[PDB]
Amino acid sequence: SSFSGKYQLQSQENFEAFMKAIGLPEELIQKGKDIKGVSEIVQNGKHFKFTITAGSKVIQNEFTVGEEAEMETMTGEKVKTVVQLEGDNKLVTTFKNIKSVTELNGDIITNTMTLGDIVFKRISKRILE
Amino acid sequence: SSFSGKYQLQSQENFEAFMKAIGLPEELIQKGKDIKGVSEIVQNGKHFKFTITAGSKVIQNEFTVGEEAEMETMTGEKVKTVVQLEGDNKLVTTFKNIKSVTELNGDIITNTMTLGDIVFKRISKRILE
Ligand SMILES: CCCCCCCCCCCCCCCC(=O)O
Ligand SMILES: CCCCCCCCCCCCCCCC(=O)O
Repeated sequence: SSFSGKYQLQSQENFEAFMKAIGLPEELIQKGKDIKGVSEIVQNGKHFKFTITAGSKVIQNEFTVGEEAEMETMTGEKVKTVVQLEGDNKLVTTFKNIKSVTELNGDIITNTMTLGDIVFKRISKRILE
Repeated sequence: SSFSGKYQLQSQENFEAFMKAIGLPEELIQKGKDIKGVSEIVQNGKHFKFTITAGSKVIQNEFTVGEEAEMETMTGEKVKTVVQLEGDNKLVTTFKNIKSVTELNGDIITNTMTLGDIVFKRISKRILE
């Protein structure tokens, strides 16, 4: 129903493989690969504010689903894309050659990003406040 | 007694002036000044693990009070210093020309970093799980 919350990374798969494929330096990959931080989502209807802890970087993006928005990626590149809400619990977008699916089930968010044959998956749990 | 917990930044003073003084790139100052992230402390006796969200960077440091430690600073430089316990609720250290005081008051942490005539203050609040 609502994505709002603070989410603690629990586990992830193919962080190093994904970050290498998009061109992150090995130095940043090694620094960030073991960080299990907290991301925050604030949802207000179709409007979302994301404060994402991804490795050693914090990225803060904002968008209304269905509207074109400029979003900062891991590389620092700002891409223009549209994020759609599928049902009430799935955010889906494409940018460059990446497909991204953010799915909320109960208190668990599963983020799946697909680049070629690499499936980068993050599983995070809502902090119960 | 224990610093352990996750803390969300509530307010801060003189971020830009302090970051300019230590030489952070202007582009990182502008993107980081408005981020209100979550920092995590894990304390085991005199041993501390810090996962700090500062602006758009995540910094992970470990140390034992009273022992010389190698710590990463906001610029990425590693410094060697000793962190002391003042009382039971203050961590105090000096490195280069900076004095840092981390004070725990119930659910509030206040971090004060003095560089010459600039006092960079951060106030954070424990996330109640
Ligand atoms: C699409 C713009 C953001 C690009 C950053 C990609 C790195 C992973 C993003 C996953 C965040 C999705 C929200 C769930 C919480 C989390 O996994 O931190
Ligand atoms: C000693 C240098 C550590 C890294 C420098 C980053 C600058 C901000 C450090 C403040 C962290 C103090 C921990 C309390 C929680 C917080 O304020 O995030």
